[PDB]
Amino acid sequence: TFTKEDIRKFVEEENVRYLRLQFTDILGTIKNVEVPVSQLEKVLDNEMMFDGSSIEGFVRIEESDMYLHPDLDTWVIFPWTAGQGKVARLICDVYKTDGTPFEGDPRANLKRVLKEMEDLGFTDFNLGPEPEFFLFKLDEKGEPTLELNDDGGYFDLAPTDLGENCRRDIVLELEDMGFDIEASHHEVAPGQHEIDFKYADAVTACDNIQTFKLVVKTIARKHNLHATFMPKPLFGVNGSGMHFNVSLFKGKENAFFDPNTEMGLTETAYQFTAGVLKNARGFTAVCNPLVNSYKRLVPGYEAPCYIAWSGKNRSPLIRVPSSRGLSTRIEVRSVDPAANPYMALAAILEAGLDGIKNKLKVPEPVNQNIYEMNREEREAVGIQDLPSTLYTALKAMRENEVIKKALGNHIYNQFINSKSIEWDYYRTQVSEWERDQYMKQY
Amino acid sequence: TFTKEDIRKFVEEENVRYLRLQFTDILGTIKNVEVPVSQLEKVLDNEMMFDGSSIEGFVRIEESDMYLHPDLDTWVIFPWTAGQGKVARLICDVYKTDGTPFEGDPRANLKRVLKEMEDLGFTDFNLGPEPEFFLFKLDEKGEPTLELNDDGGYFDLAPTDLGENCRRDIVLELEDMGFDIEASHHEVAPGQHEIDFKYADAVTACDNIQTFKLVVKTIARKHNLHATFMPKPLFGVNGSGMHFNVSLFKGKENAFFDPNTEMGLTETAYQFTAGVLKNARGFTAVCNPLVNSYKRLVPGYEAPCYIAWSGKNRSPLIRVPSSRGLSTRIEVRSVDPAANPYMALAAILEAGLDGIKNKLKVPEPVNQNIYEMNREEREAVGIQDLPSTLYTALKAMRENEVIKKALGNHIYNQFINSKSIEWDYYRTQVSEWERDQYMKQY
Amino acid sequence: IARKHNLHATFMPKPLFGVNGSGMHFNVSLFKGKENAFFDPNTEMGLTETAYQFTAGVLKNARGFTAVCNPLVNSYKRLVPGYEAPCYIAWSGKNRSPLIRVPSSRGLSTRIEVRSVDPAANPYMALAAILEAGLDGIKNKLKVPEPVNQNIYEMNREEREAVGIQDLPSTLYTALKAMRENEVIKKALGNHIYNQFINSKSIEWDYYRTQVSEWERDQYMKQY
Ligand SMILES: Nc1ncnc2c1ncn2[C@@H]1O[C@H](COP(=O)(O)OP(=O)(O)O)[C@@H](O)[C@H]1O
Ligand SMILES: Nc1ncnc2c1ncn2[C@@H]1O[C@H](COP(=O)(O)OP(=O)(O)O)[C@@H](O)[C@H]1O
Ligand SMILES: C[S@](=O)(CC[C@H](N)C(=O)O)=NP(=O)(O)O
Ligand SMILES: C[S@](=O)(CC[C@H](N)C(=O)O)=NP(=O)(O)O
Ligand SMILES: C[S@](=O)(CC[C@H](N)C(=O)O)=NP(=O)(O)O
Ligand SMILES: [Mg+2]
Ligand SMILES: [Mg+2]
Ligand SMILES: [Mg+2]
Ligand SMILES: [Mg+2]
Ligand SMILES: [Mg+2]
Ligand SMILES: [Mg+2]
Ligand SMILES: [Mg+2]
Ligand SMILES: [Mg+2]
Ligand SMILES: [Mg+2]
Repeated sequence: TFTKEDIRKFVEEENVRYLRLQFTDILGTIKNVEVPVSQLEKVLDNEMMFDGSSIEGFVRIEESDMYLHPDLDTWVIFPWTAGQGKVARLICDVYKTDGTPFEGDPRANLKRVLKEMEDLGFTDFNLGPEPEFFLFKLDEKGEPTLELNDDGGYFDLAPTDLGENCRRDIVLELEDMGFDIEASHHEVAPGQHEIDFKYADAVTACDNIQTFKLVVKTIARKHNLHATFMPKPLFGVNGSGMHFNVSLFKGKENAFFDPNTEMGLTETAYQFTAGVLKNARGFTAVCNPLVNSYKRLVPGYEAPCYIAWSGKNRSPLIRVPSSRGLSTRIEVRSVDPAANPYMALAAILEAGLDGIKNKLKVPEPVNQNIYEMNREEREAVGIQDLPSTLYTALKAMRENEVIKKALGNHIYNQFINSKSIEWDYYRTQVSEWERDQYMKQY
Repeated sequence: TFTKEDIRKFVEEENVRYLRLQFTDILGTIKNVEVPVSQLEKVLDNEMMFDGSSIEGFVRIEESDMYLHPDLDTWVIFPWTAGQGKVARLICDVYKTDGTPFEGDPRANLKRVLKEMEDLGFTDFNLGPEPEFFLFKLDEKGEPTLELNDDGGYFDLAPTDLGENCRRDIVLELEDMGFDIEASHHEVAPGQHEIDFKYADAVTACDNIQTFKLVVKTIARKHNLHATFMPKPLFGVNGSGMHFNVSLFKGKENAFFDPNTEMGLTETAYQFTAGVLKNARGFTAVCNPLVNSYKRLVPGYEAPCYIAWSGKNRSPLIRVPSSRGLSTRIEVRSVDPAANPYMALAAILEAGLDGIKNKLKVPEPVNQNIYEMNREEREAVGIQDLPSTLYTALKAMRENEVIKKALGNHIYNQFINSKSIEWDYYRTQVSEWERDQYMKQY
Repeated sequence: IARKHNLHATFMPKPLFGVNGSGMHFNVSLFKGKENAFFDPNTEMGLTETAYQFTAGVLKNARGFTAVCNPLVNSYKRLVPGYEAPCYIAWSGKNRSPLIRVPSSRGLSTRIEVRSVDPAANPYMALAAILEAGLDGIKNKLKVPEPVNQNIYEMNREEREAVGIQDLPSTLYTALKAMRENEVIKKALGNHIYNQFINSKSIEWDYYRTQVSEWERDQYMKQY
C-alpha cells in the first residue's frame, strides 16, 4: 500500500505533469478525466467530482454530483508519454455526496465480496485472465473494416501471421507498465490474438484487464488496425473468450492444491467447482452480456456450451489445466471479453463460496468431447445447458439468488433493466439473414 | 363438381394446348409441371408422376416415386396466355404408389379435417383471406432492391401511391380467372398493398390464396417490381399479415350469426372463438412460420401480440368486424402471408372444433388498445402472450395436442424438424446489428 | 490548435439535433475580499442568505437576460428538454435539469452555476446581465422560491404550473420581447448596447423567419 506523500514524491521524481483518474461504468468501459499536476491535492484530498447522470448504470439527473476517491496502490506512468506531456494514472472508486461508497460502482462491489471471503479464511482471490481479441484493418479515413489482418491460425508464424510486431509493441508497453507478461501468440481464428500475463489479486487482476484492453486498442490503432473484444464477430470461426483462471490462497498457500492426491486437488477446490456449476445459469448474463455473446456459445469452437467440468479438456464449461502446484487452478471458460471484469469476478467468487459455505458435493467429470454427445445422451448423465440467448440468460438471472447477492440491488437492478432494452431493440430489427433468406422465396 | 368429359370438352372448345398441374409442398410454395394437351388422359387417368425426394417435407430418396391425381373442380385458363401457347391449370393432390393419398400433402390433409367438421353438422368452412404484400423496385439486371415503389400510406391516391396500375392489372387478370374481387387499395406501410376477394370453401379459399400470390408476383414483375409476402421486411413500418376471416355454414346458414341478439353472434361461434384462443400458442408456428414472422408480432402495428378477442378492434388477436348477417365472421389476425394456407386453416379449424366439441366458455372481450396495457395490468385480467420467437413457437407446438391432430404425424413431424434447422442456422449468424452496435464499443 | 490538428472547433449551441448541445455554464460567486460571501459555515445547507437573495435575483429576471445569454436562433434548439440544458426557471442543488444548479462543493467553492448561458454569448454582456439580476435580488432582498428537487423535465405542464415554474423563452423573438419588458437588463447593458443588440438580433430573426428549411421541403413538398 502506497502513501499520499508516496505519490507526492513520485510526481516530483519523474516530473509527471498530467494525471488521469480512471473508473469503470456498468458495461466495463473505462471512463476517465485528465487533470494537470497542479491539481494533485484536490485529487488526493478526494475533492475530485463528476456527473453520474451521464454514466450508464449509475444515477439520476437530480442525484448527479459524484466524487472520485483515488486508490493510490494503482499508480503507474505511461511508457510512451514523456517530456512536456508525461502522463500518470490512478484508478478510483466512486463515492456519493454522503462520503459513503456508491452502491452501484462495480469495483467497490468486488472489494465488498472479497471481505465476505477473507471472513472465510482466505488471504487472496487470485485471477489470471485470458482476454482474446481480433485485429481488423482500418481504411483510408481511419474506420474499421471487416478485413482481418491475417488469415493465420493457432501458433502461426509470419508472414502467415502479421500481428507479430503489434503484439510485440503491445508487450513492451505492457512490460514497461508493470505487467509480468507470460506469452504472446496467434490464436485459432483468422486475425485472432492472445497475450497472457501472470495472476494477481482479485481487484488488481480486473484493474489489469481494463488496462490491458486500453493498451491493445491504442497500440492496435497506431499499427493501423482496429482491435475488437467482441465475443463472436464472425460466424464460422472461433470467437474469443476471456478465460478466468481462478484460485484461493491462504497466504502463499495454494488452497486448491493437495500435494499427495494423484489428481492434486484439495476438495475446498472441489466444493468451489460445485458452486460455480450450481449457479452457472445464474451468472451467465454478466459473463456473457451481449446478444453477440450467445453466437459464440454454440458447439464446436472450444467455447463452453453445457455446464460440466473436466481436466485437460477444452470442450467443457470448466477446465482444470494439467498444471498443479502453486499454479493449480480452475479455468472458467464461459466468460467472454465483453464482460465487466469486476462484476464477472464477484459472480464467480460468490458462486464458489456458496459452494464451500454450503459444503457442496462436486459432480463427476466428463472426460470426453461434449460436442460429440447426443442431446439425450448428455441429458442421461444430467448435464444442464447454458442459456442459449441473452433473454434466457436474463430470466435465469432473476431466478438465481446467489447472483443478486454478488451484485447487490443497484447493480443487479440496473443490469437486468438495461440489458433488457438491448434485447428489446435487438428483437425488433430485421437481419440481412431474413431478408436474404425470405424476401425472394416468399 | 366437373366430369372427365367436362374437361375433355373444355380443351377442344378453347384449344388449350398446354396443361399445368399444380400442388403445394410443406412451406406453401406452388410446385408444378407443364404437359402438352397431347398428354391429357395420362393426366386424367392419374398416371402423372414426379419425384418426392426433391420436394421439401415429402419423402426419402428410396421412396421417391409419387403420383399426381388432378382435382377437376379446379380448372381455369390463364387470361394472358393465348393462341399457339394457351395454358390451363389443374390443382392436384399427391398419391403414393399405393393408390392411397400421401399423409404428407398439406391439401389432402385439409380435406381430412373438413370431414371431421361435416361430421359435426356443418356444410362448409368458409374462409376469406387478406394477403397483404410489399412492392419493391427492380434494378437494371432484374433483381430486387430495398427501394419501395412508393412512400404512400393507407388508402392513398396517385401520385402519392404508384402501385395503382399494377394492382389494376392484377385485378383484371384475377377477375378474368374467376375471382370475385372485393376491393383494392394501398395499406398502411410504404409500398404496401391489399387486394381482398370474396370468401369460398375451405379448400378453394386456399387454392385461391396460392393462385393469388402466383398472380401478384407475375404481374408485379411485368411492371418492373418485386412483390414479397415477407411478414416484416422492414423494421419500424407495418408488416403485412394474412387475416383469416372464418365462418361455419349450415348450407346458406351463417351459423355464427344470431339474428336477434344485439351483438348478433350465436354461441357456437362463441365456442369456436374459445378453442382458437385455447390453442393459439399451439398453432402460431404454422401461421407464423419464419423467424421474420416474429419481428412483426411486436406491439404497435395492428398485428396480434397477446391472445384476446374484441369487436371493432385491430389491437387484439381476434377481431369481430362490425359486419353481421350472412357476413358475420371472426377475423384471425395472427396468420401472416408466409404461412401455408392449407395447414394454417386445418390448425385454426380443429382448434375451433375442439372448442365446440368441448363446449368451451368464451373469455371476456378486451375493448381497449391492448398495446397501451401495462404488462402487469394485462397479466391481471390473465391474457396470455403469443410466442415471441420461432423457437418458443416450436416448443409451444410440441406441447399442444390439438395441433398434432390437425396436421398428423408426417406433417407435424416434418415441420418441427425442418423449422428447427432454420432456427439453428439463424441462431448462429452474426447480424449487422451486433457488429454495428458492438464491434467499435467493445 | 484544432485547425493545426486538421480539425474544426465550434462553440455553436447545438450544431446537431438529437445529441447534447454545448453550453457555457457560468459558475459565479460573490466575495468580500478573500472570503466567499456565498458560504455560511455554520448552517447545514452551506449557503448564506446573500447567496439566496442573489439567486432569487437571477431567477426573477431570467426571462429578461435570456436573449443575451442565448443570442443565436440556434441557441433555442439547445433549450429543448432532455439534454442537461435548462428550459424551466428553477434551482436545485445536486441536480442538472434546472436553470440554476448549486454544486455539492462548499467552502471557498460555494457558487451558483447558471446553466442557461451558451458559449455563443458575449461573456462581458452575459456576466453584466447576471450580475445585475443578482444585484437586484440583493438590494431588494427578495426571498428565493423553494428548490425543485426532481428531474424537472418529467414534470407535466399541470405539475409545473402548480408549483409556479415559468418556462424560459422558447424562441429568439420571444426572448427579445421578454428582454424589452425586463427593465433590469436595460440598466445592465446601457442604452447603446441594449439598442444595438435588439436591432442586430431582430433582423437576424427576420432573415430566419423567412427562410425555407429543407425540413419543410422534406415534409410538405411531396405531401401537399
Ligand atoms: N494458481 C493460479 N491462480 C490463478 N491463475 C493462475 C494460477 N496459475 C496460473 N494462473 C493463470 O493462468 C493463466 C494461463 O493462461 P494460459 O497460459 O493461456 O492457459 P491455457 O493456454 O492452458 O488456457 C495466466 O494468466 C495465469 O495468471
Ligand atoms: N361470413 C364470412 N365468412 C368468411 N369470410 C367472410 C365472411 N364475410 C366476409 N368475409 C371475408 O372477409 C374479407 C373482408 O376483408 P376486408 O374487407 O379486408 O376486411 P377489413 O378490412 O375490415 O379487415 C373478405 O375476404 C371476405 O371473403
Ligand atoms: C485454443 S483456446 O483454448 C480457444 C478459446 C475459445 N475461442 C473461447 O471462446 O474461449 N483457448 P486458450 O488456449 O487461450 O486457453
Ligand atoms: C389496417 S390493417 O387493419 C393492418 C394489417 C397489419 N399490417 C397486419 O400485420 O395484420 N389490416 P386490414 O384493414 O387489412 O384488416
Ligand atoms: C453533463 S453536463 O453537465 C452537460 C451540459 C450541456 N453541455 C449543456 O449545457 O447543454 N455539463 P458539466 O458536467 O460539464 O457541467
Ligand atoms: Mg443515464
Ligand atoms: Mg516508450
Ligand atoms: Mg492461452
Ligand atoms: Mg484458456
Ligand atoms: Mg428432400
Ligand atoms: Mg388477356
Ligand atoms: Mg382489408
Ligand atoms: Mg383484416
Ligand atoms: Mg457544469
